[PDB]
Parts: sequence; structure tokens; C-alpha cells
Amino acid sequence: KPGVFSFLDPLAYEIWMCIVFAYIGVSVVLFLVSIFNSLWFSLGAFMQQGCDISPRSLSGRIVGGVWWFFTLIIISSYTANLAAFLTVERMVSPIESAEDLSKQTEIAYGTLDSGSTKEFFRRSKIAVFDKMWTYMRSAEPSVFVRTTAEGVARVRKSKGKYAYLLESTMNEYIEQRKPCDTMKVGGNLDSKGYGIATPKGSSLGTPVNLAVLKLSEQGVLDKLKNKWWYDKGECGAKDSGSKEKTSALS
Amino acid sequence: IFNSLWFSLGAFMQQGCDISPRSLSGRIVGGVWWFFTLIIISSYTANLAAFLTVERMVSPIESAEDLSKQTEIAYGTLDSGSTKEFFRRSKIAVFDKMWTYMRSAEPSVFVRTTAEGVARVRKSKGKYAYLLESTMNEYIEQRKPCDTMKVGGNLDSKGYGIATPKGSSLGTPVNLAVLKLSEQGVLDKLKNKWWYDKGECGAKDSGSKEKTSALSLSNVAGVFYILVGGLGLAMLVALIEFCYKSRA
Amino acid sequence: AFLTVERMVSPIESAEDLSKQTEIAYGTLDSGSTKEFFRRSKIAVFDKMWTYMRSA
Amino acid sequence: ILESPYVMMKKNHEMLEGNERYEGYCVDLAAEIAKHCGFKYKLTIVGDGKYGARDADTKIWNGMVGELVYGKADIAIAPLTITLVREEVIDFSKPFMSLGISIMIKKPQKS
Ligand SMILES: O=c1[nH]c2cc(C(F)(F)F)c(N3CCOCC3)cc2n(CP(=O)(O)O)c1=O
Repeated sequence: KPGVFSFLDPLAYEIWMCIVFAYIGVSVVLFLVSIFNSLWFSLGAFMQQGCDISPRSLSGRIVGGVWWFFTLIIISSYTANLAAFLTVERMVSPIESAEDLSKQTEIAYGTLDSGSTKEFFRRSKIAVFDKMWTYMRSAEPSVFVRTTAEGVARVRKSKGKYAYLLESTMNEYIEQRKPCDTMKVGGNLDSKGYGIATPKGSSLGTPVNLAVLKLSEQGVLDKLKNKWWYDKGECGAKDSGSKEKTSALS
Repeated sequence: IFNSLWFSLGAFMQQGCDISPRSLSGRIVGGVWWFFTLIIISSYTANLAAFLTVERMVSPIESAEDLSKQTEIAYGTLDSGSTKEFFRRSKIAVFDKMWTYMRSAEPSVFVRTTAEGVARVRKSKGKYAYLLESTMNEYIEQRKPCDTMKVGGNLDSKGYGIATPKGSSLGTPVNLAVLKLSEQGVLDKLKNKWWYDKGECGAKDSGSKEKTSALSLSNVAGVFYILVGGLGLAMLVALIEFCYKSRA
Repeated sequence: AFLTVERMVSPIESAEDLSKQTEIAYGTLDSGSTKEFFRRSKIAVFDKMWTYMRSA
Repeated sequence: ILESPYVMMKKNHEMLEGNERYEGYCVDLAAEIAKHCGFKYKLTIVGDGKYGARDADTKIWNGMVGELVYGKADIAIAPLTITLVREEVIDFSKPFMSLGISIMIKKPQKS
């Protein structure tokens, strides 16, 4: 984003307020050494280095000297800071806690139009999630989407205008997928766990259970999760992260 | 003893010197001075640019892999317990590297007690990270002085579960109760309760530390003070000069 | 920014550098003792590399 | 086990007796279980304070684990990690709180 507001980025707006006030403060003083021509001549100071219409120093040129050191430090700091923007170019996340989505209104957020999740919010008694539910029900056009693929569509079209909840492992699995535009943020809203299911009274049950815990402690599950996800990943996270060092200028 | 001193004050204020009718003498000094201040201000700006740049390069850890990539910050677990045994049994390259590291690093990262580890973290001023069970970490993070925090996702899966002697009739119905309390989410209500409602700091307090921003007023404001002070000197000198306008 | 980004870049001097990147593709002959050396490899770096070539 | 926040003494615990003396997350959870399965119950603390482990020698479980295997305890409600070795000696319920290894660090306050 440009739009002039981008230009003031290196130095904070409050500091601009303070430099304006400090400037006019410099202006009014000049008349005493001699105030409409004081603001004019101060404009003749900012316009070029600083000050002139005094007998050498007297008690006037000193003001412009300090003023010169001052503006010099300002522009210096400005250049340093702007270069600092031109170096790392880190990209801040708009949000952190899921609660922030509730707190704001700028970005729509929703879920799949039907499924256990929607009920989970509809049945949630927590005030935050309740607010989320009244929100999602209230807003139109509906945040709800018929398919997970539809959610992918609204997200890729969102350009940051919209966010979409879904199952965590599925979310990360999309994160591996191209164009790797997607990314998950925040922790899980609630604990859940896929598990092996057996017919009731099946003899296999207990051995299956012991097998599950045994494989789990061997880290085999985590190993395979490393496999089918990240190893199969279309866009390596630190791989794509290592590669981003362009330049030029708008 | 003052007039051309005042002129030099008219030199630093702007580029450097003038009035001299073609070279004459010290106007060349004016040129050398121009070159001089030019160099210094250049070097200065470059230096500050180095500070902000190096400052921005630094990133907070969000995975143990970051610890594997560094060494400036010591890290470890309790001297005994399942936790260390996890890394010891671990076959993942990252965790293996970490375990080999802790086994090799001296003085040993291991500590006798979790509390002692907390002290080793708090007193190291960020130079010593520690590792422990997630729920425990969250429970400590809300504790005073609220000076420490958990970061990143959990490294591995585990789950507390109700225990009964095998073959007890209570087993299945209890497990059903577990599933019911999970689906109802009341357990989470309890979680926000004891971990936060009882908590020594608010849940939203963590967001109070801002993010990136861009140059606080502070640093330059330090120059604002010397600026206004210079103005005050200018005023004092002004009025005493009027006093000499009266005396002389 | 130009000079800084310029100096940040470094020439490769270990395969590990390749393992840590992706922008420059790398590989071996389609068959031979070398490829066997990678698939049989147990060193984490080489294993990562062979894993990379395996799917890239 | 006596562990905060899961288990805490009343500050005036002497004034109370029985289950009232204890308080915490696990306590209220126990009340929940009391609702769903309808039972009187008494809270009891393990002596050694150990979560319980089978020494390879005597092959005797200690702690709450022993308290279950040896019939000393009717049911266990505590931050008790599930393990395969404990899986075969007693019957766990399904997990009620996913958790794991985690990174504790100093909070990065600005100066
Ligand atoms: O079933 C088990 N549940 C456990 C639960 C916890 C806690 F987090 F406090 F709830 C802890 N602690 C970690 C923090 O310091 C205090 C003790 C140890 C446990 N252990 C022994 P481990 O072999 O060291 O894991 C088990 O066996």
C-alpha cells in the first residue's frame, strides 16, 4: 500500500506533530531577536539550512545552528529508518487470538454451511464464541459456504478481506498446497481426536488399542505426519521463506 | 574573541563559511570543514541504519528448531522424568540434535526441579529457555510476575485421562461422562476458569505488548529536549544582551 | 538496500546449503552408485536432500 | 496428587473436613463425575506423591498406579499421563485434555 500514508511510515505521526510545534516555536522566537516576518524568515530557515538575518550569532544564529543540527539528525534518522524498511520487509499478521476476529468488524469470518462445527458454535456457551455465532448468523451475505473448496475459493478471493475456520490438520494440509498463499493462525479452539473405531465387542479392540499407543510413543505417527504433510508439501514453509529478497522502487 | 567565532557559528549552521573574497586564507578551511562534517554525518547515518537493520533482523523463537539453529540461548528440561526420555528415544532429527546437544552442553542444562528451572529462565534474561508440559506452562504464564510466556505449538501429543482399576463397572459410564463433558464444552469453561478466571493476569493482557510499529518518539525526543534547552539558552542570552543594551 | 541485499547472499560451500534452500535446483544422474548412496543414506542432511529429490 | 491448580487446599482447610478440604479443577470435575454416575465419594491423596512407576526389580507399581492395581483406590482423577506401560495395568478413560511439550521463555518487554 502507497497512498501518502505509506510515505510517513519511517517517522510516527505524533513526532510530526511535535516537529511542527517545535518549528513554529522556533519561528516565534526569531521576532524577539528582531512576528509575521518571523514565521516568514523561519520559513526561510527551514527552506535552507537555517537562519541568516542576524548579526553573527548575536543570539539569533545560534537558534538556527541548533535548528540545523536538529533537522540534520531528523533527516538522518529518517533515512536510516526507511532503509530499515527496505531491508527486512517483515510482514505483520493482521490478527492473533481468535477473539480478535470477534473484536473487529473489518474482516468477515465464517465456516462451512453445515457440519458439527457450526453446531459447536451454535451450542457454545462461552460468551466469545456466542458473540461469534450471533455475528455469523446476523451478517449477510452469509459467511457460510456449501463446501470446503468454496471456503478455499472465498479465501483466495478474499485478498485478506475474509477468514475461514476449519479442521486444523486439514488447514495445515492446505498450507502445504499451492500456491501456498494459505496460512493457519492461532491455536485450536477446542480439543478433538480422530481415533480407530471397532465394532462393539470386537476381540481386536484391546490389541488395536495397545498397538495405537505403542506406535504413538515410538513417534511413528508423528513421523508419518511429517511425511504425508510437510515432506509431500508443494511449498516448503522455510523453503519458500528462505526465498524472498527483491528490490526496485514504486 | 567572539565575532568570527560567531561567524563560525554561522558556518556550522549552514554548510560552512563564506564572505571570504576568493580563497583569501581560511575559506579553504571552510571547504575542508564542509568535507569534514559531511563525512561525519554520513558515517553517523550509516551507523544508525546499522542499528535499526540489525535490530530488525532478530526474530523471536517460535519452534525448537530455532534453538537448534542457535546457541546464544541455553535450553533444557528437568534432570529426570519422561520428558528427557522423549528426546532420548526420539528419532526425529531436530529433537535428536537437541538431545545430543543437551547431553553435550556444559554446564548441563538439566535442573533438579521445575521451580529451579523457572528461576534459571527468569534470571537469565532470555538467555535460557526451558521446556515443560504445555498445560503447566500456561498455568505458570498467568502466574506473577507474569514475566514469562509459552511460545509455539506443542511438540508432541499426550492426554490425561481418568483412571480406574481394570474391569470396574464404573469405567464405561465414566468415559461416557467424559465424552459428554467434552461435547458440552463445560470442561473448557473450567479451563478458562482455573487458568484465567483465577488468573493473576488477564487473557487479553498478552496482546498489550504491541507489534512492530515504526520509530517511537523517544529517541528523537531526547533531541527535542536539547533543542528546547538550546532555545532556552538563546532566550537567556537574548535578555542578558538587552541588559547590555541598557548597560552599554 | 541494494548493497545490503547484495552482501547477504553467499556462495554455496556445503550441500547443507542446498538442503536449507530450494531456489536452486540440484540433483544427480538418474541411476548409478551415487543415487544409491543417497537413498541408502542415513545422515540427516543427505536424507533430507534425497527426500527432496524424491518428490521435487 | 496435591497439585495446583488441579488440586488445592482451602486456606482455612482446617475449618473444613473431608472432600471440602480440597479444591480445584479436578475437584469440580469429580463433582461432575458425581453428577453423571451418581455416587458418594471421598478424595484421597497418594502418600509418596509419585504418579506411579513400576521399578524393574520388585516389579511393584507405586503411587496412584499401585493404589489402583492393589485396590487401594476406587478411581483416579488427576493430571495422569497416559502411557502404554500403564495402559496394560489399568484401564484409562478417553483423554480429556490434549497437551504436550512446550517452550517457556522470558517475556520480551521493551525498555
Ligand atoms: O502420568 C503422569 N502425569 C504427570 C503430570 C505432571 C503435571 F504436569 F504436573 F501435571 C507432571 N509434572 C510436570 C511438571 O512438574 C511437576 C510434575 C508429571 C507427571 N508424570 C511424571 P513424568 O514421567 O515426569 O512425566 C506422570 O507419570
